[PDB]
Amino acid sequence: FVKETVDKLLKGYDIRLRPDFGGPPVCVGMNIDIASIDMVSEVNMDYTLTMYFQQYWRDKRLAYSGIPLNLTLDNRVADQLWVPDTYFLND
Amino acid sequence: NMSFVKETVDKLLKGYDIRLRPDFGGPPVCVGMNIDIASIDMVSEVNMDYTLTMYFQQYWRDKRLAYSGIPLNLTLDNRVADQLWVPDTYFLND
Ligand SMILES: *[C@@H]1O[C@H](CO)[C@@H](O)[C@H](O)[C@H]1NC(C)=O
Ligand SMILES: *[C@@H]1O[C@H](CO)[C@@H](O)[C@H](O)[C@H]1NC(C)=O
Repeated sequence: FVKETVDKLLKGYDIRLRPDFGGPPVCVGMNIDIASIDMVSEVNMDYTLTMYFQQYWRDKRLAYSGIPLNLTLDNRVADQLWVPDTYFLND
Repeated sequence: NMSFVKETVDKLLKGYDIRLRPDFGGPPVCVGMNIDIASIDMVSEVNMDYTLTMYFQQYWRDKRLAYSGIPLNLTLDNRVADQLWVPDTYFLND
């Protein structure tokens, strides 16, 4: 049952378009869990940081009504989804 | 509007040959350069180089990518570049 509901989600899904493409902006929620700062260089004036960087947003194209629980899919789904173009300005 | 737009984009890329520049046989493509320097991170007298970080923006016109219907500028996922023609700009002295 579930393979089909997922397959239909991704049938015709255009990764080129954000959620609400023409519409209002997408509220993206950031959530960071710092693992470590590994190094701080006065010589190069940088530091090296390790984190878990979590993002929450809402793509109505990925709604499923039938199932009553949260679906963890293989990481390789990202390649066939739209994700925000978040980068770190000063890296 | 989302379904309408996927089609207009799909038609743009229907039959689009990335091997051909704009105006393939015709006049040259005016490419506009625009640089926003972020930082120079390092300057080496020993290796006689320097390390530079920039935003490198390019503007050109590909008539194959015109759309009349839609009333805004279309920001698409970065992955579209792989299925577009882009100028072969490099840095001679890097
Ligand atoms: C499913 O996600 C919701 C929304 O974040 C959350 O409240 C809930 O705890 C999740 N389900 C389980 C089994 O934890
Ligand atoms: C689209 O870009 C042009 C610049 O070529 C600008 O004048 C115009 O206002 C932009 N459209 C929107 C919706 O802002």
